[PDB]
Amino acid sequence: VNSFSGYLKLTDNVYIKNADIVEEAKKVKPTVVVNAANVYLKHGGGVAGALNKATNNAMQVESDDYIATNGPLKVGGSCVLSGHNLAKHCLHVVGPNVNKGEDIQLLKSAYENFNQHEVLLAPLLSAGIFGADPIHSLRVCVDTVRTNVYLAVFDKNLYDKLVSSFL
Ligand SMILES: Cn1cc(CCC(=O)O)c2ccccc21
Repeated sequence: VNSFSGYLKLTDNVYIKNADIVEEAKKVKPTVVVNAANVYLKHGGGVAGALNKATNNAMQVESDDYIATNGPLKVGGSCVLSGHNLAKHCLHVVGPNVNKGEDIQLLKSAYENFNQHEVLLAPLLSAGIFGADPIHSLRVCVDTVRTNVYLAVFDKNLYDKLVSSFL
């Protein structure tokens, strides 16, 4: 048993809910929250910016030190950093950004990072301003992730469309 509440079950291991991932993380304090990051860990806007804002910029400070030491991530790659006040850990995962012309085939590689963690709270990768089709992102998630994933869908209308179109 875990502390996630109000999720709809999509498969054996994937759950979904219309929720603000920031508000969800604050309530659950999951072991792992997934940040939909970029390779520079520049949390300007979106989920990245919203999680970073909720940490009072401590996520960005930690991320800048990580990049100064290690250099940028790969598209499709990840790193584990602190969860600050939101979670034990934050798994920063880089999905391809369609609005920058990155290969959508890298989405599967991005989701494979989730398999290193038994339970995660996550947004849909490569959605919103990354320009991928969220329906596709959910299909890749279900077909790639084998560990238990709790997906927070912010957009109400999108949530309803993801559920009603899910095969
Ligand atoms: C990766 N990513 C996912 C989302 C989540 C979309 C949603 O749950 O509605 C998002 C929103 C704004 C900017 C980037 C975003």
